[PDB]
Parts: sequence; C-alpha cells; structure tokens
Amino acid sequence: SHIIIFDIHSEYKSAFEIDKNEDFNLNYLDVEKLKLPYWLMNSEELETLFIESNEQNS
Amino acid sequence: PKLSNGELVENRQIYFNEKLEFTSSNTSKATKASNGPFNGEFNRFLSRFETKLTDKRL
Amino acid sequence: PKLSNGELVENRQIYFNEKLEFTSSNTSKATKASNGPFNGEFNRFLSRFETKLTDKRL
Repeated sequence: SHIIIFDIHSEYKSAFEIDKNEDFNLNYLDVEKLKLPYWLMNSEELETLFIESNEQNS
Repeated sequence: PKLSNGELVENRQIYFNEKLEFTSSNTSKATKASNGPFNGEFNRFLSRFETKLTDKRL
Repeated sequence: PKLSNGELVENRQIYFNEKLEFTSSNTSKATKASNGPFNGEFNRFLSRFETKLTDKRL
C-alpha cells in the first residue's frame, strides 16, 4: 500500500502511530527541515518566490 | 559598461564574481557615460531579495 | 536601429538571420540613441514561447 497525506491540522498523526514492537514504520515528515532545493523551480515558481506583484516592471 | 575605476566590462558574467561599482553618467567626453535601462529600477526588488536571503524561516 | 558596436541596421532583414544586441540610449549627438516604440515591455510572452519550443512532449 502507498498513501500520501497532505494534512494541515496534523490531526491524523495519532491515528497512524502504533507501538514500535509491531514493526509498523511511519514516514512522518517535518517540512520545517525537509530541505527542498530551490534550484528545482521553474520560471513562475521562482518569480513568485522572489518577485512580488507590487512591482510593475516584472 | 564602465566601472568606477574605468574598467570596461567585456563579459557580464564577471558580475557573479563580485559586486562591481560603476562610474557616474556624464556628457563630457572625459567621463562620458549613460545610465542603462535597468539602472536604478529594481531597488525595491533588491531590498526584498536581501530580506529573503536574511530570513529565519525558509 | 543601432548595434552595440555602433553599426546601424541598414536592413531589418538581418533580424531574421540572427539575434543582435543593441547599445543603450544616450542624449549626446556623438552616440545618440533612444528607445523604440515598444522597448522592454513584453518579454514574458517570449519566456512562454521558449518554454513551448523546448518542450519534448509535443
């Protein structure tokens, strides 16, 4: 089985965590230190990350 | 492009090596120069980029 | 139109042969130049054009 969850309230963590003696590994990832490279972005993503809509000379 | 010391920029890639200080635009042939179209246009963008580089959450 | 090195564009047909870089605008008559009717106001269209051209799924 393969499931990815985009939860924002972090409610489901306790619903997917059991005792470690049952050999049920979990991949609970903390995006605060997930290390997403900034060189994988394209035009629109980069210009949104750096430039803002306030400037009229984009 | 002419630097403050009078160096002529053969290739713009040298701008990546270090920040370069340019000469002042003037009409007299002794120090004749003209500000480029991008000169003094994205100061707010520079400030925003510097703020992004110095952030403590990204 | 004036080239970067000072040469003048006698025939616009050369634009089809290859890309050319033009010098900046200046007020003095020795190297006088000015912006065109549409200068530096639509190039995001060029960006999406290049993105469409370089796609390999089409």
